[PDB]
Amino acid sequence: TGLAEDGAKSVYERLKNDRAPYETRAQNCAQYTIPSLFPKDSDNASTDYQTPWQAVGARGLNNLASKLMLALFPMQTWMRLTISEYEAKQLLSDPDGLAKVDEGLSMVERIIMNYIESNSYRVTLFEALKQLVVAGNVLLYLPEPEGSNYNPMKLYRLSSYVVQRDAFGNVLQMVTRDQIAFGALPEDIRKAVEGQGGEKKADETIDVYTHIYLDEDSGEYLRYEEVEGMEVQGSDGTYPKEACPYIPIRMVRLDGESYGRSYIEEYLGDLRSLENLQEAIVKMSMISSKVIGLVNPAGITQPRRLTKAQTGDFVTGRPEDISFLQLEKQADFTVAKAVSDAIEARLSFAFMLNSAVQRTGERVTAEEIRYVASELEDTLGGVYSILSQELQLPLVRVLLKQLQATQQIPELPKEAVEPTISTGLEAIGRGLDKLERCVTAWAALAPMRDDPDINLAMIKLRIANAIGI
Amino acid sequence: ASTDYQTPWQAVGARGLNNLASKLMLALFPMQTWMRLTISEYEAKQLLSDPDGLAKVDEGLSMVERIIMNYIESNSYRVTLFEALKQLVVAGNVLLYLPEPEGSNYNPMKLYRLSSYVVQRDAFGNVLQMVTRDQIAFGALPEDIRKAVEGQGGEKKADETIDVYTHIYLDEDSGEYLRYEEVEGMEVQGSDGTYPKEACPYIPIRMVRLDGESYGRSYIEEYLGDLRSLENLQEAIVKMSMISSKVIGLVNPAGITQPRRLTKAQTGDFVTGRPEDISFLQLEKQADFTVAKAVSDAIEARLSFAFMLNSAVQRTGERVTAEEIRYVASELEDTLGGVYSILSQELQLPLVRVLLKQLQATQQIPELPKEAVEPTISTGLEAIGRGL
Amino acid sequence: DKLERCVTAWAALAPMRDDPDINLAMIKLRIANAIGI
Amino acid sequence: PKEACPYIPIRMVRLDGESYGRSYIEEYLGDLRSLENLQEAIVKMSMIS
Repeated sequence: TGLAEDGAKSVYERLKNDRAPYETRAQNCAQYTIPSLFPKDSDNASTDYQTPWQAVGARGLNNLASKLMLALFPMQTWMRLTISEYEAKQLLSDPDGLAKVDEGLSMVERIIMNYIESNSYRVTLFEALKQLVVAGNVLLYLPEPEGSNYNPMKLYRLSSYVVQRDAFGNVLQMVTRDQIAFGALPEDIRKAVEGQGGEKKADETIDVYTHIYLDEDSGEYLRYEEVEGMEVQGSDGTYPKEACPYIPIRMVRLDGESYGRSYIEEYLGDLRSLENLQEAIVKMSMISSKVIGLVNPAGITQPRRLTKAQTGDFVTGRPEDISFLQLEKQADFTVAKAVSDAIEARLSFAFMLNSAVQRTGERVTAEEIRYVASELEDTLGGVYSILSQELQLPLVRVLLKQLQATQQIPELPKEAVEPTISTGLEAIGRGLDKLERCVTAWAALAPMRDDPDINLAMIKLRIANAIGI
Repeated sequence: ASTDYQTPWQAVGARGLNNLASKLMLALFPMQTWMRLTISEYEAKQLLSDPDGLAKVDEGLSMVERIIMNYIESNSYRVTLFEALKQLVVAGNVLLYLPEPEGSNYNPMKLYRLSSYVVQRDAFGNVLQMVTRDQIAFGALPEDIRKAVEGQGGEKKADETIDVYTHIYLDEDSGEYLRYEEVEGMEVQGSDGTYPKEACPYIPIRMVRLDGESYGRSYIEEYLGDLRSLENLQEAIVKMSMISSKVIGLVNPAGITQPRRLTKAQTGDFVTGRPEDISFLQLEKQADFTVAKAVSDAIEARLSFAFMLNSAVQRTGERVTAEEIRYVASELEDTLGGVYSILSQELQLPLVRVLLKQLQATQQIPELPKEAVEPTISTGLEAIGRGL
Repeated sequence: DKLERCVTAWAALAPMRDDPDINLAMIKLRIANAIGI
Repeated sequence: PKEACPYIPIRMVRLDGESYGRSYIEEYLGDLRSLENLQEAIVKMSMIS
């Protein structure tokens, strides 16, 4: 039936081999930065996950994830909706349309955020964010609200799914490979496994494959989940192109690449060098630690007598004879240390660790949000923009498709019932700045109100025009 | 996907390029405002104390000001133009196309990199003809062009690469352009239309123009030679140090060491030997190391001064918005190059130019009078802020 | 926090209440809208 | 009820396909062990003196 083709498993393995290289570079990145975050396919519990010899990678990766999370999903607000595309008709002094908007959208603003708290999307998206900054891609799915019970977004790591794109980048088809134990499987898919046969112990691994793909007739997607080769009725449905329930997100896009590349990947080469050099200093020092008593046979020491002495006992011997193997590498040690420190500085400047200006006087909330913003863009990369387009705006996009539907639509009019989401700095805060500027300008207008030889009406009009009103 | 993309041995290039893109973006598309329109060419007639024409202007243009910016937010032109800006500062050219508004659904500007299109100019620089080479997968292709591929034949899997070529070119009779998109050798009815010369829907932008050059040159290109040197020198220090790291036990045979006994000892065991015999191959390059480090640091300072990284005065007390915008402006011009002006003429003013052709049409034209219904856009510092 | 921000904004509104050539109702509405209410 | 389980098993750092947790210090165990070794040598070296 079209590009459903062989079935969910086979298309999964096909695209899987093509995805393999991104997976491998995600793996190496992991070993260099932080081992336990992205594991080896074969390994289960037994794996060692040796900490890398250097810790700059781990500390910086973690700090970068934090800063990105704080600047991207701040506590106070994270989005704005403004009335659009009918502006020329009513934005011109109808205070009601704007007031209903202030009300309807404020309802929307608060609710969406409130729903967010409950479902703990903060923690879930933070972990997905760290996963994406260490590796190529992350896929997050928002399931139906299900009333009071929370439905947390689930991050599926790059190793467990697949996405295909064209040279442009459109979402052609994606296949997830989640494994859910027999018992945990929903009663419905459980019924599906049961009909094929297989009454099972709670333990059996049942694999669910979601195969969202493109329709050759309609510009829609056609989801369906299956166990093995047999399709099961997982609510086959036509989700709109603009909002896709699953959200594949790439760290740094490229032309003609159906996947993402981690940001740390760009700095992997310097990082690896640090590891090597550091390894040598740690190792070099340990060799020095061994104390290997060196004696000159020609001499009269005869170490037996020396070992025998209890403290403060005068055995025969000579000072010159007993000596200790030291390590003479001193120039080497200095060169290594200096080069390593410079490399550490570089890695650090990029990782927004050791930037050295904003740290003084840290105080969360407030408006720390504005400053930490640009600096992230300045040196991490403009990556804030890339993620912002991909995560912040879409995450809201799907929430709006669902939340508005399950609750009540306010009295807000019909031109904004399909509102246009805006995120980022334009959306950070709400504007009060223009107002405080203008009333400070008016406060500087203390001297005279019966000010002769001047026009009161117009000067106050000009002060008003200085800031948008 | 397979490509290694090795990080260059030096990171000054990456850090500075990124910071330069940021500063250029912040100064060029600030949050508070990015353009001004002032009534012009009828001024002698009414600018002389008619408070209404000015008031309608304050109103009509303020509507315009806010709307254009608002539409901009939605379509995420901030992120898209930021990436196009970085692409242009690293390379020769960038081409951005604003498609029809399509109502509520956003239509983001798409940057096409220098490798995927072509623009021809004369010695003067006029836009003669341009051809894009975008590849869109069969299924993703719009139903219309999809119909076009279907009629030639070729019912296809969603996968097939279908190539779309937009060939905007100059007319030998009219001073207009005649767009048409095609798949392979067969023209398809991609809305053949006559877009006005003043506003071209696609916008080819050059970083640093030159006489008789139909393309652009990246700004970093001017500093490529110093940059390459840094790479070479730095490579040597990184490599030199690693050679030092290897510990290669050197023993004097004439001596009585016989390393077997030394390796054997558990900690704190007195094996026979002499201190002099065991020694370690060090690296004696010290003068060399100092010369390299100093020259590299000076080169780093140069690259930095140009890249507006390590300028050292404005960093203290950073606070976004406010009027940081005025100062960061001149300094960009001062040392990056006057490039702010060049981009400003090319991107900021035209980006608005096409938005005005479209936005004013899809919405409502305010009560603003007919002498400003075709307003004259102004950008840059003259346009930064409003005047207070 | 929002409340203290808003009353500080209102305290900065000391100069004139019979402030001519301006709209009292709406400016106070905008200051109110600056912080969620 | 499934939503509230009277007992609460808690994992420090979860992983895919792992029915247990890994301590956070575990991630830094390797550097830590090295410190132990080097420090041991200084304490011991001094006592010999």
